[PDB]
Amino acid sequence: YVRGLLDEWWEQPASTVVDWVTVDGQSVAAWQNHVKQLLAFYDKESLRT
Amino acid sequence: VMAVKEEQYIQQYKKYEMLLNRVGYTPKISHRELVEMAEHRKELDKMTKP
Amino acid sequence: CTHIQNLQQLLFASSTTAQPILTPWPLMKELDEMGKINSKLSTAVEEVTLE
Repeated sequence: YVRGLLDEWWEQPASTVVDWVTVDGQSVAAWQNHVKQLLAFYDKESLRT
Repeated sequence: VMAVKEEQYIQQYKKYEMLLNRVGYTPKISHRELVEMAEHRKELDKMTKP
Repeated sequence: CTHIQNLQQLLFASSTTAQPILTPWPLMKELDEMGKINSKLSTAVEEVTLE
């Protein structure tokens, strides 16, 4: 099982789950626009007036 | 100092090897369809370019 | 006599390193999971934690 030659030595076995906190921004990239619709659009509408 | 960090990997065993290792056959994308999702269409250049 | 002549070759070659290394020699080959993994757990409190 060649792919197991590195998994154990990560302590936390997954290579990117320890990175998931840093990778979380990339996952929210779909929901980043929702942040734009959440407060920034609310901010935009108020200042549009 | 190990002990405060020895309390994670012990229960991390029952977290990874039951789920991820399964998902190659249930996902038709893994080796069945995504291997040609684009290749159904996006490799039209094999004949649309000529 | 048969012993004293062999102290430097059979005893000292072992008694120096048996209990630290050769006695736990089967445990020595899993110290590579100590200095690199489980002693790194004591450092995993920061090194992967800060990340």
